[PDB]
Amino acid sequence: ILIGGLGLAMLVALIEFCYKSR
Amino acid sequence: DRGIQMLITTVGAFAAFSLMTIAVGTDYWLYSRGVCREEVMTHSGLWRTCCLEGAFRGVCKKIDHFPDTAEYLLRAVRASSVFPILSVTLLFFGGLCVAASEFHRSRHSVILSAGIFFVSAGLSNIIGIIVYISANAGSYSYGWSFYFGAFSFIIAEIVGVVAVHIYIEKHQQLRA
Amino acid sequence: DRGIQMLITTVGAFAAFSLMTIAVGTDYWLYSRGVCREEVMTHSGLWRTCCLEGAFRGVCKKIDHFPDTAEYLLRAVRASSVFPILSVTLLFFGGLCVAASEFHRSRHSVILSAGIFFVSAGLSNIIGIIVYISANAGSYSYGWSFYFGAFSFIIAEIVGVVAVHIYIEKHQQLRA
Amino acid sequence: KSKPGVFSFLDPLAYEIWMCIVFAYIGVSVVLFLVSRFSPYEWEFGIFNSLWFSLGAFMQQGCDISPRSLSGRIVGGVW
Ligand SMILES: CCCCCCCC/C=C\CCCCCCCC(=O)OC[C@H](O)CO
Ligand SMILES: CCCCCCCCCCCCCCCC(=O)O
Repeated sequence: ILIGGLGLAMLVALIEFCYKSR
Repeated sequence: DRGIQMLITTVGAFAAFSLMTIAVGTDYWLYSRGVCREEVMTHSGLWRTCCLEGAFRGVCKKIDHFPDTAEYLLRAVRASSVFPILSVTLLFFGGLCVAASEFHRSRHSVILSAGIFFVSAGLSNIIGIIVYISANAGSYSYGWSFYFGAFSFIIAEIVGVVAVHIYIEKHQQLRA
Repeated sequence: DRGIQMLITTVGAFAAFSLMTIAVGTDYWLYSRGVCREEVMTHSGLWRTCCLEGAFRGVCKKIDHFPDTAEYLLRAVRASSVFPILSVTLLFFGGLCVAASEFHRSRHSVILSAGIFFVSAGLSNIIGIIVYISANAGSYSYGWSFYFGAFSFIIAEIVGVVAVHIYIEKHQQLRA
Repeated sequence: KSKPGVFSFLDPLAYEIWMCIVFAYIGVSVVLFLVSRFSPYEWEFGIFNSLWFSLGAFMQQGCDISPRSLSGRIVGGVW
């Protein structure tokens, strides 16, 4: 669950970054 | 420290990749009692198990991973060793990005990509180790191949941090 | 209150050193039932054990500190009383720095180093106590020599704090 | 006598759990740093502060700083 959450966190960070970019 | 940062990044990328590749290749993960055919002391890697004392000393055999759906998935994942291999793949791509970053100085994100690859490699590595340990125990000791994997993890994470620092410094210097 | 601070520092340094030296010398660390050579009430210290009653009363024998790496190292460290002695040494050097301060007011770091010596003395003292107690474990009571060591620790730490205050206030006052 | 043993306080958990805790600690600290920084909207969670946050979270000693983003909060919550 820990490593899953770290993966998920990175994914959400990418999504939010792309959203704030455009 | 810019030149030194890039030197650390490149050396570290190569070191992490080399250590992880050797670890995945070599066969000194585990020291335990078994048979490569009474059972003698042996050493196992991810694939081969080999006796290191007796008549059949130096003999090797493919591990029978498959001699409970969760147990089946663990056995599958540990048989393919998808996670150590994925760690090697991502270290390779990170190293390639670090090499490329030297060319395309216009596009910063290249080095950031390197960073992310290395960090991700570290995570896959840790999953690997857990899966490996979880599957095995389901006496003994760990060989130098195991510790190569562990040191690969540490170096990968350090190089990821340094890479992201490089990108941060680029986007900070640009604002100034 | 610099005069009073220096008074406290000097008196305290002397007190800590005296208490610790007496403690390391005297032989009332532990009241147990051993033998000075039937078992009777004794009173051991860091080096000698003595009988507290009966015929052989007043007779003391060198402690056979000796009769597993960890057990060996603990027995070694406890046999030589490294840490109580090191705390005595450091208290001595701290006292030297405190004395030297007045005869050389030019340099500031003297009293700072006094403080640091005292702090380090306290830490060695703690290690000592732990090693002693742990090595004994491998009915009873603690004598006044033990408590002398303990009070030495407390006073040493107080004097260290006061010394560092003196240095801080000197640099604060002179700088601004 | 079973002499306790200097590092016997580690005995409740296997050696592999302790080693994996250390690795997880590093991975968490690095991911918290990464998801907190490369977001160029903001750029207090540098690497050293990330390590301190994670250490204090594991020891249940709390923190000077908490993550404010969604990504930092996911990482923090699973840790
Ligand atoms: C604003 C708040 C932001 C929130 C940040 C998110 C992090 C949540 C943290 C921890 C809970 C995760 C642990 C629970 C994992 C669920 C999986 C599980 O328990 O699986 C059992 C399985 O179903 C067998 O039957
Ligand atoms: C989040 C950091 C927490 C601190 C955790 C302490 C780590 C302990 C040392 C790890 C190495 C292995 C120790 C076990 C050895 C053994 O008893 O066999």
